[PDB]
Parts: sequence; structure tokens; C-alpha cells
Amino acid sequence: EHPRHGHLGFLPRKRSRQIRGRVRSFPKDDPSQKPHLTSFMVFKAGMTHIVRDVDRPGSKVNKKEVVEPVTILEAPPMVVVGIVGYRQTPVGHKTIGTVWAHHTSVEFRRRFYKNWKQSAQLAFTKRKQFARTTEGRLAEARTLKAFAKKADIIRVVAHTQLRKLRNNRVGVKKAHVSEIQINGGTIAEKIELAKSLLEKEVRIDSIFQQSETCDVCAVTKGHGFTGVVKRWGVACLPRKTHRGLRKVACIGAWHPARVMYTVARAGQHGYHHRTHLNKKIYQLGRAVSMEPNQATTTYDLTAKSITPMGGFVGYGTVRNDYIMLKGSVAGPRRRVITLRRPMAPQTSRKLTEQITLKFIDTSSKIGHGRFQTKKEKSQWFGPLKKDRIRREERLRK
Amino acid sequence: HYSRKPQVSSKSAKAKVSDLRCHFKNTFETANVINGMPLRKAQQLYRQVLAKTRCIPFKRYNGKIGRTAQAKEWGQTKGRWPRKSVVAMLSLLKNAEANAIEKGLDPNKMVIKHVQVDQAARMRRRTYRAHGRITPYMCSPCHVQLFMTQPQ
Amino acid sequence: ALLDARKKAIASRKARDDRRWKRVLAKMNTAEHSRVRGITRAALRKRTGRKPDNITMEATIHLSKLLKRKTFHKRAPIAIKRIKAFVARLMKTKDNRIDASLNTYVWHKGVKGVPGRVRVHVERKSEKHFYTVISNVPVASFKNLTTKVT
Amino acid sequence: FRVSLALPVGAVVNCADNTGAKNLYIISVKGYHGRLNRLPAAALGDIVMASVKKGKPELRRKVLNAVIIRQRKSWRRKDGTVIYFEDNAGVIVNPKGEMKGSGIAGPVAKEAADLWPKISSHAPAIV
Amino acid sequence: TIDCEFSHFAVHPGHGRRYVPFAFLSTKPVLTFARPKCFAMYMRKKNPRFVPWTRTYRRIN
RNA sequence: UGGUUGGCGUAGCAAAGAUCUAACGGAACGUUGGAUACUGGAGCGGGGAAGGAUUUCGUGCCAACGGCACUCGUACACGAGUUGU
RNA sequence: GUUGGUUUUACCCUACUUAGCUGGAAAUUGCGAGAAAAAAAAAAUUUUUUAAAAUUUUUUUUUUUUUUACUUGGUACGAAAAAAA
RNA sequence: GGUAUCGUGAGGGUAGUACGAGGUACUCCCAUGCCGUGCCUCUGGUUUCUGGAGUUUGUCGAACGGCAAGUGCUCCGACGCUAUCGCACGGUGGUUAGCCAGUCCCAAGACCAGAUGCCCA
RNA sequence: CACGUCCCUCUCCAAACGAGAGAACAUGCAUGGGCUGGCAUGAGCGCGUGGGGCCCCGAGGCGCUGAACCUUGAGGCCUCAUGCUGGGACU
Ligand SMILES: [Mg+2]
Ligand SMILES: [Mg+2]
Ligand SMILES: [Mg+2]
Ligand SMILES: [Mg+2]
Ligand SMILES: [Mg+2]
Ligand SMILES: [Mg+2]
Ligand SMILES: [Mg+2]
Ligand SMILES: [Mg+2]
Ligand SMILES: [Mg+2]
Ligand SMILES: [Mg+2]
Ligand SMILES: [Mg+2]
Repeated sequence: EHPRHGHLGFLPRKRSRQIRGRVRSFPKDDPSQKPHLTSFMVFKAGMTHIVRDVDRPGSKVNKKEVVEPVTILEAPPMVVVGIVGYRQTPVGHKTIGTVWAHHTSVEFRRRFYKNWKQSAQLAFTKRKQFARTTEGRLAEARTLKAFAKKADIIRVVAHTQLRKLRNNRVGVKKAHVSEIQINGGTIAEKIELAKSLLEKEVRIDSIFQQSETCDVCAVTKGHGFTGVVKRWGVACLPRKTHRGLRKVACIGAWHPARVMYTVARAGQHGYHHRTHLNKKIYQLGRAVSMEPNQATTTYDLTAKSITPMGGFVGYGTVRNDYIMLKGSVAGPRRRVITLRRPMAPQTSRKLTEQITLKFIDTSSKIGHGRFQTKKEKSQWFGPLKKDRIRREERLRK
Repeated sequence: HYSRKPQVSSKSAKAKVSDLRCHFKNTFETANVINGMPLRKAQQLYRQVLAKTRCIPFKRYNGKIGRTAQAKEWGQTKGRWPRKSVVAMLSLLKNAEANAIEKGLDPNKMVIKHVQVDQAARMRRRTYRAHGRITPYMCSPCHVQLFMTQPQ
Repeated sequence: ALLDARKKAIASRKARDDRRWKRVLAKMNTAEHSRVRGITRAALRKRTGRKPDNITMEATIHLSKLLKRKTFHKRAPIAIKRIKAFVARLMKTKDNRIDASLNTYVWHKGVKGVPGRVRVHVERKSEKHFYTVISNVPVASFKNLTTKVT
Repeated sequence: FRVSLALPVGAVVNCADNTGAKNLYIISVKGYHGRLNRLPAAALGDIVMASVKKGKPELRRKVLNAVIIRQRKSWRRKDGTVIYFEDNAGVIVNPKGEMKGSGIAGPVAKEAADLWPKISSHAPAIV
Repeated sequence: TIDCEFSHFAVHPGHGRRYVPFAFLSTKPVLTFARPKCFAMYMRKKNPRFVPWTRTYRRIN
């Protein structure tokens, strides 16, 4: 006898019914806090590693640089476009209603369509003309009265700005809409944060901050109808085995006289929703145009960019704000991953640690990439024939 | 003859192909799609299904037939693209627009009103199975018959 | 023709917002501007039919991307199916024709030895009503070549 | 820290040690909590029950202890520096961990030398 | 940035793997290699001098 | 004993590497050219015994048969054909 | 005691494992009517404000088009004019 | 009534575990093992990018370029996949370790008079 | 018939097939370039075992030459540059 192969609380292992990785539960509201947003949609870019000086009493690495992998997650600001209130009921939370923003970016209204550009594009057209009228202004006014009254939960309906993402590979132009809960103070305080913020952008740096952790939720990378050996980790059978090796030899017994829900079976692996915890935020990163010397740490002064030399493979440059957080993040490159405020206690000696990066890595992913910089590669090879066949042309002109 | 007499002999064209040597089950599927359709949209469905642009919704004679996305049109997941059966159907619909034309009727107002692929007497052939056995192979040719009134 | 007229209003949908935005950007270091680098406001396809239904395009077909990890002894036959699929997109023809010049080239290194690229000399012809004849365009090097419709 | 397991039971690592043992045959790894089919596996710094398979007969047929001081199976430092050896040899040692040799042959690993205060001293080098 | 034992490529903190030969140099017990190509090229005991992409090659030329 | 059935348009038709092209044909696979491979002389070569006995050949045909298809066939029909001191 | 000694079939049903589709609240019907809804409206239970004057006309407000603050191409408020309530 | 979007969450699943060292004999630390959930920056493995090179016999009259050897063979080899062979992570509350709730996973045949967008010939 | 959905078509974070995600004139696709990598110095002409009668034959070597080629394709990057640009079903 050995332990069971696989966690039964991650089950059924079925395809997620979404891809945007929506938060399942927001961290519990704390009135003592000032109001804030609790999550932020971001696009996985790729990974690198960083050097860091761990300064953790105990261990053999205190005061010693350690190479942590990091995931880079491009994070163009989300736009709030509507508030949502929930009222508690004996049967469970009910939306009171939502107040949509007076205006909606097309990328958002793209979301209500399968073919926006061959549509009449009438989405939020009556709201636009009605929220304008005093009749619809008083109606919007009444919804907020209902929030301030009957609500227990205020939530912004934010979305991603894919227009601003300018990624060439994330093909979506429908915005990634999602309610983002406002934990904070009294419901009027949450309404007020909610409505002042009701058509504004929301950068991650406001929601998060460095060294703080974030729970991540994104659908994990899809593997199709995976077999039982890859899906559950069961031992494959000895070579001599007949019908085939890669099987659970015994999927049941005489009784109960049927396969139980607990025996492992071939089927969908990957592309499951996951909430992974306590991912330290090694740096929030401002957009490359605004703060070009990303990845230029105090100890590595060369002006530099968070994106590797070949760009991120399959993704390309991170043109925007980026969250850089320790370790792996579930989901393939360029998937949209919601990442919430931590729901764990976060009073751990580790979790509270400030993270001063000593060296973001920027070598090519693609090959081994022994250069941190496109300038430095040229500084190795120096001029070569592509230039001499270039330099000569310039002289002739 | 025809299972159902046309409502108005002068206004309808009949067509038929006995002992059609296409599978009954595929032709059963292929002709039933057409049963209410206007002849031009039925000429069309076949020209399109002959291009793998649309599918014939297999319905009764599904079996462990494969899922397609072109079957959404028909309300179900299974669908299929007979070619031998789609061509015989066009070739029987040519037969009726010809029959419809001679009656002075206009083929492009004409509507399919009755399609009925009966299964025909079957042709024997032989397997040669494992340990010295000889099980049957049998084609299942269909009798397809139809008529198409034009509205008055 | 309401859609053609409606599409012209749809072109104005951008030109209305686009015209207003250009003036504001002119009023206000590597930041994107209308004159910075191409035109920021216009869509990618704003730059652009019934071309004479009789032309002779000449374009490189990068086969190797189109045959990567294909079964080796199926490479040539599908190099040829793909050169037709490649060219059917341009000529919009259901009736492409691969002349001996191009069949031999796809094949001259045998089934699996299919050349990395090919400079086809496709030509639509009037008369399967429109048909294309896909010739080879032998060349010492594919570098710096580009599709040249004529 | 973590050192990717290198020398499963049944392995014959060399004796780097001064002693007349020529090579060790790992028998089991001390501190090995076992999963079912998994073979116990010594890695760098690990104490190991080992019988000398070749060398002075006096050592030859009893189970002995031996820490692993180098390892062909490469491992990753927390420093992010994956590293490995030409060979993977251990040294004979007491259950206490005092080494019975008088001087180790080749280089000793950094995390051999840090777990074993005596091994570190006799080590010609640390790596 | 240690530089490779063979090609003398710059080898940054996350990259390459070290290798400790039994026949250590004392001075250089651990021999960094940027790449498997550099290590195999060393197991052949090729001198870096004749392999053109290495720096020791380019330096003499 | 005959017929019919569900399973089921399913299980399969996955051994021996392979076809591609144009032109023509045709109501729509063959034919030719080219290309490409294969057999690889203990051959998918050229002749014989046994055995088969018209399968030969031409024209036509393709209803049935050639487990897909055939415009083609060892199939079908018709006409031919085997020469000795 | 010794030695040598064919391990066949799921393509059915259910279980299960993933994967889809579609109905359905008199669980497909009845029209057989039950809401964890509210019981002139909104803002600070009561008070004040929101078309008017003789169906049409006039006035006011809001939105769209043209000529600073937001991540920085594209949307907001600026203005002015037109349309709708 | 369509279509679409955001959610609700009854119900069901459910997981973390162990060892050691430190520190002072609880707290508090710090590593590891196992388990589990991922991920692929690095490192290893994997090559049908038959990528690039080398190379053997046959072959293309030869060089070049190939080609055949069912991927000829050897070297290096990106993408990708993957390894406790790399790496990240594994949270609470309430009741009597259990147990229940939560977090976590599926979640309206739990038919959600929840919200919402659009059109309602 | 509206809104719209779907198919066909294109893309892939999806994928046995359905489903999914997206696109829907869009740097969308296509080539090309630049880059990031890979390999490792192409073709071609211009020191050397000896050999043949100052040249010729000569493996190898040198020089141009980190060259040549390959680099997104089951789907690296860059807008950098040019090229090419709806029908059907349903209610
Ligand atoms: Mg067996
Ligand atoms: Mg990489
Ligand atoms: Mg099947
Ligand atoms: Mg099927
Ligand atoms: Mg027999
Ligand atoms: Mg089958
Ligand atoms: Mg041969
Ligand atoms: Mg004959
Ligand atoms: Mg006969
Ligand atoms: Mg009803
Ligand atoms: Mg592409």
C-alpha cells in the first residue's frame, strides 16, 4: 500500500468553462482597511530568473544571492466600466443591480459579440442614451441607493484593455471583462471608491505592491485527452504487460461492483482552473515607454528591458506595465490570468520579506542566450559581414 | 408507386430511382434533409454538402458516427458528408426538374413535398473471415422516390 | 448596394474620430504620434478591386515552414497540395495547374527532399472558368525577393 | 539544501578516502523515508550504509557507513549554479560521522563539507 | 558573470553548469561551461584555440 | 428450413516503403509525355514441370464480379489464336 | 521430486472517465396563476421637485461633430449646433 | 422570446503530511522527504527545425548540389514537450484528533424572478 | 424579418472529433528585412606529404569567411517593408 495518486478535490478534471481565470472567492472584507480593489487581470508573458540576496535568519543562504525564476505578466491597466452590488439572502448573494459607466471602450463592447465588425454594434446603445437622460440618471441614482442600503458586496466590473496590450499574439480584441471586488470600509466608502473609479483606468501598482503576494487564478495549460499515466501519475506497467503498459491495471473490484469515482481514468488533463497561492511580487513594472530601464537594478546598472533579446517566445515584447512574480504561473504564455489579493494570512516570515532584486535576467529565451543585451552581443561579435555589407551601402548613398 | 400522392397532379413533378446502388443508411439521411426544402435550396444543400461546406445531418442512422460542427445547422452534433448519396440525390432532383419542366411547371418555384428512401432488395457478396468462415457482405441499395409540387 | 454605402459611413466612423484625434496630437520622446513613424490612426487595411482577371503573380513560397515535421515520404505530394492551396488564396481559383517546371522542382530532391522555398510564377487565365498555371521561377537565391503581382 | 538524488541503492561509488577501501557499494541511505517502489538514493552529503566491494579484505564484507562527497549527478545550488563531478565517490565514516580515513582524495563537495565538520577539514578542496 | 572554461562565453548567474573534474586545478576546481557544446568540446579535449567561435580563437586572430 | 433483424454505417478494409504532373480520354479511372521512386539477377525479371484449361489476343464492355473506384480487368460479350521429317 | 508445456473476445449494457448537444417549472400538458420582489419618486417618514398653454409649440439639455487627465492613437469632459423630449 | 455577458452557489468533491535541525521545555524559526497543484527561466532528457556540420557505401559523367541506405550513420542543435533530473506554491474558522464550514475543485436537473447588454417582425 | 448566432474562411492560449479561444479589412495572411538563436566557417576562386616535366598533380591548410545556411513552421520576436485581399444557414 502507498498513498493515492492524485488530489480528489481537483475533480472532475474537466476543461474549465472559462479561460479568463475568474476569482472564485475574494479575500474576506475588512472594514478597518481603506477601500481597495482585490484583483487584477494580467497576461502571462514568459519566465526569466533573477538574482536576489536572501536575508532570512536561518538557512544556509542568508546574505547569499539566489536565482529565483520569475514569471513576467504584462498588465495593461484595467478599466472600470460598472459597479455591482450584492445583497445577502438566505439563499445566497443576489446582484442588486449594476451601474454601467457612461461610456464604454469598444474593446469592452467587443466582448458582447462573436462578430463585432459585422454586427450592428448596438451594445450599450440604449444605456448610453438613457444614462444621459435625467430619467435614467435618477434610475442610476436609485441603484446606488440600493447599494448603500441593501448591499454587502460592491464590485467593479473591470476589463482588460487589449488595445493597449498591443501584443501581436494575444489575438483577442474582445475585452476581458470581470467583476473585481472592493474590499475596504463601509459600503458607502466602497460605493465611493467604486464610482470615482467608475470609468478610470486601474494600474496594478495601485492594487498590488512589491514583495506582497498574490493568489493567481488562471486555467492551466491544456493537454487534451491525456492518458492516466500523465493525468494521475500512476505507474506504468512492466514491459511484459500485454494489453498495454500505460494503464491502471485494476480499475475496480468485485464490490462495489462498478468503477468508483476515485480510480484514475484517461481524459482531459490541463486547462483546469487553479487558484495558486502566495506568489511574491518581485516587481511591479511601469510601461517601457514611461520607464525604459526596466530590469536595471541597483546592482546591475545597464539600461535594459524586462523582455528578453528575442522577445518572449510566443509573446514578444512587454510593452506595458508588468507584474513580475516569483515562480511559475499556471497557464500558457499570453493567457489572461486573474490575480487577487492574498487570501492567506500573509504574516509568514517569508511572505513578508522585502525583495530587492540584484539582477533581472534578459538573455534570450531561444537558444541559450549568453548575452543580456543586444548592445552587449554586438559588443562581443563587434562588426560583422551584415554590417560591412550595410556600412558600404551607406557610404555609396 | 408513391407512398403519398401529390396534392395536385398538374402542379407537381415526380421522380424516382429504384435499386439505387448507394447505401440505404446514407441515402436515408441525405434525402430526408430535403423533404421540406424548396428544390433550389435542395440543389444547393447538396452542392454545398458535396464540397464539405455543410453536412448531411445523420439522424436515425447515426451509430458511432463522428461529431462535426457543420451539424449545428441541423440541431445535432452528428453529421456526415455522403458523396455517392449526395450525387445520386442531385441526379434524382435533376430527374424531377426535368419532369417538372415538361409539365410546364417552373422548377425554381417547385418544392420537395415527399422524399422516401425505402430499402431495396439486397445484393449478396462474401467475406472470408478468420478460421475458415465466410460471412456475408451485402450492399443495401435504396429505393428513393419523391415528388415536388410548386405552390399555387 | 446599401452595404457599400454603409461601409463608406463606416470608413467615416474612423475618419470622424481619426480626423479629430490628429489635431489634438499635433497640439500636444519615443511616444506614438501621427508623424512619428505607419499612420497611427488609420487601420492596417486603410492603405488599399477587380484586378484584371488575367495576371501573373510571382511570389516566394516558403515551403519548409509548410512541411515541417511532415512524414518524409509524403513531403513532395503535399508540397504540391500546399503550393496549390497557397496559390488558390491569391488567384481565388478552384482550378490551379502545376506545370512540369514546378512539379519537377518540388520533386527533384525526391519525396522528402523538397526544397525549402520556391519562387512560383503563377498566372490566372480567362476562359474552372478562371484557371491558374503555377510555373517555377528558378533562382540563385530567395533573399530579398518579394511577391511581384503583375 | 536540495541535492538531486544521485546514488540509488545498488550503486557503487568510489572510495575517495585514505583507507584501503577501493569502492563503496551503497546498501541503503540513512534517513530514507520510503515511498513504495522507490529505491533509496544517496546524494551528496548523505550518510550511506555501504559495503566495500573491492579493497582491503578487512573492510570487505561488513556493512559500513559512508558520506557521499562527490556526485556525477548534477544538482542545482540555491545560488542557481547547477554543478557536478567527474566521479561520485564517498568516504568511509562512523555512525557518528567521524571519518575513518586520514585524508580525502579528490575535491569534496560544498554540502559534503558543510554537513561533516571532519570531512571538510581533510578535504583537499571544497566545491 | 563567470566566463566559460572553453569558449570563454560570458556565463550569467542562471546559466550554464559547473563541472568539477577529479583532476582539479586547485586554482580552478570548478570549470564553468556556458553550453553543452562547450563541454563536449572539452571532453574531446579540443583546445579552444582551434574552434573559431570561441574567444581564444578570435583573440589570436 | 426460408426470410428478416439489433449490434452497425459499426469492427474494420493499418504486413511489403509512392506517387506527382500536364495533356487527352470519358457521362465522370485509364493512355501518353515528364517527374519520382521501387523491384534489385534466389527480382512484383525471362522460360518450363505439376496444376489450371481459354485465363491467351483483339475489339467492346463494365449490369454483376475485381471487399474503395474504374473509363481499366484474369470479369462480361463477340470474334480470333496454338502450324514441326 | 524433476524438466518442457497455446492465457482467446468488448465493437453490447452499465459503472466510470473526459467530451458535446437539446429539451424542461402541471418537470414537455392547463389557460393549474405561489418571487427569499416591490408593495410619484428621491433625498434628507416627510417634503420638495419634476412641460405648459390653449395636441402643438417652445425651450432646455444632451450628444455629436468639427476645429487638461487619463498608458501616450482614442475615448472623456471643453464649443457650438442640432435634435429630441 | 431570442442572443449575449457578468455573477449566485444549493449540492457534490476536498489534502496536505512527515521528519530534522535551530532557538528556548511550548512558542518561534530553518531545511528536507513524501504528497499535491502547477510551470519550463535555468539544468537535464527528447529532435522529423532530417536545422547546421561531418561522414560511409551506392548514384547523379565530374566539381557543386544532391540523392538512396524505410531518419544511413556521428556531432552540435532551437521551438516544444518534459524531470522531484529543474522550478514555484500548498490559507483558515466553528464545534466535539475527529467533525462541520471555508479557502480549493465541479457547480441551476438547485431549472437562479440574480443582475445586465441588445433586438423583441 | 430584426438583433444576433452559426457554418464556410483565417488564427491558436484549444483540440480525438464536437467544444474552446479569437479574427472578421485586422500587420490578417503572405513573402522580404531586421532581430534572437542555431550550426560552424559555404561556393568560389586565390602553406603543403611528396610527385611529374618554372610551373603543373596534391589530402590537408590558409584568405576573403563568426562565414554559408537555417531561424515559426503544431503556429520565435519587431510594423520593420512591401504584397494580397465576405457567402451561406438559422430565427
Ligand atoms: Mg504477453
Ligand atoms: Mg528557451
Ligand atoms: Mg469509432
Ligand atoms: Mg465516431
Ligand atoms: Mg482456408
Ligand atoms: Mg470505422
Ligand atoms: Mg532499389
Ligand atoms: Mg486479356
Ligand atoms: Mg469469360
Ligand atoms: Mg410549460
Ligand atoms: Mg501563421
